[PDB]
Amino acid sequence: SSFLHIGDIVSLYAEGSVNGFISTLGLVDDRCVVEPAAGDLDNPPKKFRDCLFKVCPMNRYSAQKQYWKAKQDVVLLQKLQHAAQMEQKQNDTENKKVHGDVVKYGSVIQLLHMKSNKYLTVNKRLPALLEKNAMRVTLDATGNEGSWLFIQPFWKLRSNGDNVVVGDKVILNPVNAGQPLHASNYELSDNAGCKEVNSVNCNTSWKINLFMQFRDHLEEVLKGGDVVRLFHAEQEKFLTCDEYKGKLQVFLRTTLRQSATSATSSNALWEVEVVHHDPCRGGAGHWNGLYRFKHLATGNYLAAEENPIKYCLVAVPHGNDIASLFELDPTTLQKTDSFVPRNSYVRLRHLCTNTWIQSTNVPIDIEEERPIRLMLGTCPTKEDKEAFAIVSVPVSEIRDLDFANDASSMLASAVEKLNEGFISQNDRRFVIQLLEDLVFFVSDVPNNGQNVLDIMVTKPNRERQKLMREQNILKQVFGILKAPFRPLVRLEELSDQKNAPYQHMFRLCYRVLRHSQEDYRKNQEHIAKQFGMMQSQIGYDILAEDTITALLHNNRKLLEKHITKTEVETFVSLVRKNREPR
Amino acid sequence: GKYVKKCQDMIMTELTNAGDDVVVFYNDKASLAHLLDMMKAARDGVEDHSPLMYHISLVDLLAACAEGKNVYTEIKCTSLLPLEDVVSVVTHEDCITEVKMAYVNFVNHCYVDTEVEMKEIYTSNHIWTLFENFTLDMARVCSKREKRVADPTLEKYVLSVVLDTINAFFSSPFSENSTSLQTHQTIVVQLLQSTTRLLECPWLQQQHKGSVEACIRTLAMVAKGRAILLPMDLDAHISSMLSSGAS
Ligand SMILES: O=P(O)(O)O[C@@H]1[C@H](O)[C@H](O)[C@@H](OP(=O)(O)O)[C@H](OP(=O)(O)O)[C@H]1O
Repeated sequence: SSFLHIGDIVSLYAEGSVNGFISTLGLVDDRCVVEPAAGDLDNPPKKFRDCLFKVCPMNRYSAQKQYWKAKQDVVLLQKLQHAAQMEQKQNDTENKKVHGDVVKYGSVIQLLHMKSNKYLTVNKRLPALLEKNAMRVTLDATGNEGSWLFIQPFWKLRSNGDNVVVGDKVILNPVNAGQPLHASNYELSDNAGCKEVNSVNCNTSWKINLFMQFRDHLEEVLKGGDVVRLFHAEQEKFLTCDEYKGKLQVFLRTTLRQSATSATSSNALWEVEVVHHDPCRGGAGHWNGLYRFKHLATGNYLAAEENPIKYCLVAVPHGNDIASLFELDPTTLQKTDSFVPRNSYVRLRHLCTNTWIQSTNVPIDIEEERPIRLMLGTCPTKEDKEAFAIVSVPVSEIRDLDFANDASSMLASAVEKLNEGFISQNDRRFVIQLLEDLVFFVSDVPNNGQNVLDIMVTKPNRERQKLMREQNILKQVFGILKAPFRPLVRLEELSDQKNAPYQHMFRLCYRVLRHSQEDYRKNQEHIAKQFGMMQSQIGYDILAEDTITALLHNNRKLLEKHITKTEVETFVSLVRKNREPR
Repeated sequence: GKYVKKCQDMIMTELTNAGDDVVVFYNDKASLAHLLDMMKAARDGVEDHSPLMYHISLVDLLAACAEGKNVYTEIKCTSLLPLEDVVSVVTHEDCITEVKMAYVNFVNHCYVDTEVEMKEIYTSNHIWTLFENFTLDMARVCSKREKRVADPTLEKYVLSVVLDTINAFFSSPFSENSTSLQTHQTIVVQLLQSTTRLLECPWLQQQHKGSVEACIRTLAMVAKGRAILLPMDLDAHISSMLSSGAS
């Protein structure tokens, strides 16, 4: 047991009518709900990253509120902006100075969503979406006076002006709304099993479970839940996990680049998990503590299993077995049991069977010419050359990967719905909106109401395009394009007003396809592999023409291979039919 | 129009330490039966100096003493009369308007409007039984007005204390976390319906109209989301009420 301190990252568990952790829906949705079926304290949910909150102290928003009110006088506006910036800097300085101070009962604290980086707030001028009599709670990127939340004891043992201890139920009262947060039983129609959270008088209590301590939250030391990359020095290659032939496999991918450090892929990102007595406690890993490795995209954990070398490295779905456990033997001297510093050479050891990890040149994908996947077995003895270096990862990559994974999930759901031969109007609207956000993300242009069908991007983002290619988002787009026709929709019937939303959906999909292959050979080839299906839609008002023309004209080889008498004849026929200069 | 806390305190202490001589409550089964018999014999009305009048006056005095959002007197008042006896006497098939008024006022000023949280109220079916009786009284008023013959005392009871208690129960900070609301949706819906019908009558006065509108607004606000929806036939007039309130 320990006292609560400002800056600690803890998990909130609802107690009362509905029991569960606070989670946030997919995409940029700011709604906060509770999923009792997702998991419990004994068995935390698999997507536990969404149930982590950081405690922050009082933040002043008077200048920011005044500036926002004024915006909704150029010199006055500039002065207000300067005042808001100064207030933000002062708040940051205060947070830095007061960091680590103990939290006292009856004080004012704020909850920040680490995954979303949005402060929870209660809006006093609008009601909740479902429970009209209740009051709405939402996540705001910048926050407001609603972020302030008094903390009060739930039992009679404690009183005002007392230290807060881990594993205790507390009541959060907004300063403005002044109503304890309630996990309303009202189920969300959009997502089954999700219970909305609002602000209304009730008896619900939020248990506080400590996960990461302010002292152990230092970025200079490796901590559980942090994502990094493991690099091999001798092989000059990166470890990765991918679905080679329908089965997930872990391999040391070979790179033909002239700079090994630049051979970075999202699927090669790994996360470190610390083992503690409390399953929900991660803390910071010590040099004498057990460690686990997790895949930031597939979610499987690294492990070693009997090799058909005696043991080979693979990925497992759950970490509830000693196989996933691993230890990091330092290559150099260490400060006794001090926390592991980030970006330090280490050697992986498998304690389940007491075998030492090693690297071998035997490919795992010998079936394909010039294999890239390389086997990573284990040796009974220890080799000093098998040292893996840690590389940090910016938060932008994590955010992009999470968004891509969520979008791929919804696109797979949409493809399944389309293949079923029936899609609801609401589902179609959701799919169209998702394609809109995907177009905006690929174009990397702010959403200002401009016609996305004619959106113009000055400089393509190579990292985003690589993320789309490797995450199979383009495959999902192709499946969406091919599903209605395969029926649900027909090319000849697109002219009818009924299928107009479907026409716009195909339009958005083709825009996505065009925007992911701008001056990128790999994406261009990946899309061109479906040249037959792309040409099958030629002529119809879907703008397959512009995408095909751009893709094939950007590359000489693709134009030489693909264009033939048939394509020219089709173009001549369609221009005769329409007689348009385009 | 002001409350003397010290006078209330001394009155409460004097009544408690005086004994059963000054305060008489028909909480016992035999005492409850005697109260029932005397109430039945008083169908025409309540006599000026009958023991029923004394009991009603005592209950009113206790309710007034408990008023003022205090803690010294309210705890003792609640201890003297538990909710079970209030439900037993008020919910009995046979009753009189004056006793209902007195007990409802006592509940409102000693249980619903308590300054200190009490778990036994918002975690029991006593007040829900009370609310079903309130709905029954509203239906009785509506039926009586259907025949153009109604008792003014019953209308006053439904208008003055019934609405106040309903508003207090659904407008207190400690009631925002009621755990039995979801299982008791129907009753609250019924209440809303009843209130709507009571507002549909033309004889309602301007002050009564405003009070009923405020009560309906509070009920709707508490009825926004509780895993419940407003029936379309019932919502037909609720939409107009909301439009008028917005104006
Ligand atoms: O400079 P170019 O002509 O584009 O060629 C690059 C490189 O030579 C490889 O083809 C490939 O790396 P891998 O062999 O490691 O896949 C990379 O794609 P990538 O960004 O998808 O790695 C290409 O962009």
